Amino acid sequence: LLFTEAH
Amino acid sequence: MEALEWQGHKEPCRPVLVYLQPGQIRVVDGRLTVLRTIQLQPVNFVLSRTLLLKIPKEYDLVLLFNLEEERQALVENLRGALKESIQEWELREQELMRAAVTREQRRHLLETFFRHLFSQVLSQKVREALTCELSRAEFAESLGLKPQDMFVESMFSLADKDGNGYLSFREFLDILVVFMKGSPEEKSRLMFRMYDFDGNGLISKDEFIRMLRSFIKAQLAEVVESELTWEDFH
Amino acid sequence: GDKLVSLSRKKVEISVVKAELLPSGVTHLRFQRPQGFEYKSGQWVRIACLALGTTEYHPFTLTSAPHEDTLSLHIRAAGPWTTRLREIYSAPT
Amino acid sequence: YPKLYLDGPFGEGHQEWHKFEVSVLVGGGIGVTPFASILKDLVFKSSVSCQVFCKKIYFIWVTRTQRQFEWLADIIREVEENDHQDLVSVHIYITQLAEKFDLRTTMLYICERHFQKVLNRSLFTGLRSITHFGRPPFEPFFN
Ligand SMILES: Cc1cc2nc3c(=O)[nH]c(=O)nc-3n(C[C@H](O)[C@H](O)[C@H](O)COP(=O)(O)OP(=O)(O)OC[C@H]3O[C@@H](n4cnc5c(N)ncnc54)[C@H](O)[C@@H]3O)c2cc1C
Ligand SMILES: NC(=O)C1=CN([C@@H]2O[C@H](COP(=O)(O)OP(=O)(O)OC[C@H]3O[C@@H](n4cnc5c(N)ncnc54)[C@H](OP(=O)(O)O)[C@@H]3O)[C@@H](O)[C@H]2O)C=CC1
Ligand SMILES: [Ca+2]
Ligand SMILES: [Ca+2]
Repeated sequence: LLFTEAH
Repeated sequence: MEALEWQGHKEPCRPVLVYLQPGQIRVVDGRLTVLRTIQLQPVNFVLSRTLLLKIPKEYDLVLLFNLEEERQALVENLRGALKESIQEWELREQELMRAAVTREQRRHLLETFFRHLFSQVLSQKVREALTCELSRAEFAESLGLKPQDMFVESMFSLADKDGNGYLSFREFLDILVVFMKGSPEEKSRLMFRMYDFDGNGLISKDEFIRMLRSFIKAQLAEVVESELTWEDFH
Repeated sequence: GDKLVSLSRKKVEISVVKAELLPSGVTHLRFQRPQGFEYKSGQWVRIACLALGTTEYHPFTLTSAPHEDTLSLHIRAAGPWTTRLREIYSAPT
Repeated sequence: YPKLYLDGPFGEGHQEWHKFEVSVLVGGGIGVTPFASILKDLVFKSSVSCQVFCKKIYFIWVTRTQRQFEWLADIIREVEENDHQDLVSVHIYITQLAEKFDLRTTMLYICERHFQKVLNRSLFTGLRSITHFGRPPFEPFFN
């Protein structure tokens, strides 16, 4: 799955 | 009638026209494009060809005139217009100019207001900013949305506890802490209170479809089909 | 500078779908369209054929419409390179 | 309305994303205005045509605040509503520091993470897209 997670 | 509107030392003045409704005062550009509308509810004046009308909640409205006689005529008409539904001072041009808070100063005051509000949700200038009430137009502009938008109207009416047409620091802080730290039941209650226009404790099918369209005719009705009280909505 | 600009472009490499020896010494070449090849009517491309051992690029107008799936060229037998191209593409395989 | 004088397109609009089956479009600051037209054209092209080589488009919007670009939210809303093939996946990254939030940024934050959706759409904006707060992870995303 897409790993869209801002720092 | 014609007049000149001053928006600070840096911002140039512009030619405007002033209209006097029975309860409202309109400042509208010469193109007939509406610029500002203020409502009077049961304001102070400063005289200098300069007329400084101090709005207790919004930024002050100052007018420059070609001749002193035009300003005198305008103040004579405005005294009668406002008396139908009052303090005046005599100050110099520099004193009147410095005694007014313009749009830029209001923006800075709102900036520190929001800074403190968001710092609390998660000192002379601080106290001065915290003692200001946000109008609906300012609330919509800070939200980045139009004044006539479903979200802004719903949130403004729901957050206005006293319903005076302006939103204060206390109401904003309470609604924001409800949004952030509220329990899921409390969040559902807040959403239910914001969703219903009439606020009669139930959501109509037409009203629910209106809320859905606010989130953005037959399609909305079909979606709603597949009243609803608090427990049902939750 | 012109040589550097030419080197900057990347020359695609494709295969010929069909070769026709049309009369009056004409060669009709249908070849695979590059995946991202978009062009308008009247535009022309350059072609080279290593079978002649030349690496020479010659300009030819795209006779195929942009809505088609392959690219077509109608090359006239004008001189050495065109005649050699017709001779090499005369036979299959 | 007054009449305008128009000087034609000077863009020289490379559309190299059509050359790739999967493309990632990254917009930042003021360099996100053309992406509205790009996304609308992409969704229209995928709606009218069937065998488009571009199977998936990723639009990574990166901004400090959405001020002066709130219309892009509505454009993205219409694009995702008209995306009948799941061609465009929109990811918004608000990089503003939490202390410098305006009203809109705080509303976005609470509606994204402190308020349930209705049809998987945030109550504030109405976007099915997920809005993040922080630096976009380009390396892990590409991985
Ligand atoms: C924009 C453009 C589009 C063209 N499109 C087509 C086409 O669709 N079909 C077609 O049959 N022909 C086309 N030509 C003609 C082109 O010149 C051919 O590549 C040429 O006939 C090949 O010649 P040759 O080397 O086999 O013989 P040569 O003996 O070299 O032919 C001599 C003539 O060909 C011309 N020529 C040779 N080599 C080149 C070169 N590299 N660039 C430009 N001109 C050259 C010379 O001007 C000379 O007059 C086009 C030319 C141009 C400039
Ligand atoms: N195609 C082009 O050539 C473009 C060029 N520009 C140029 O960029 C300049 C500044 O753009 P501006 O309008 O201020 O955009 P902004 O800086 O307002 O927004 C750009 C976004 O990218 C982030 N960002 C900016 N710089 C960096 C960096 N060095 N490393 C990592 N992230 C960064 C910012 O986050 P944060 O600030 O929180 O770090 C911000 O959210 C302008 O002068 C403009 O000329 C702009 C757009 C397109
Ligand atoms: Ca109030
Ligand atoms: Ca109700």
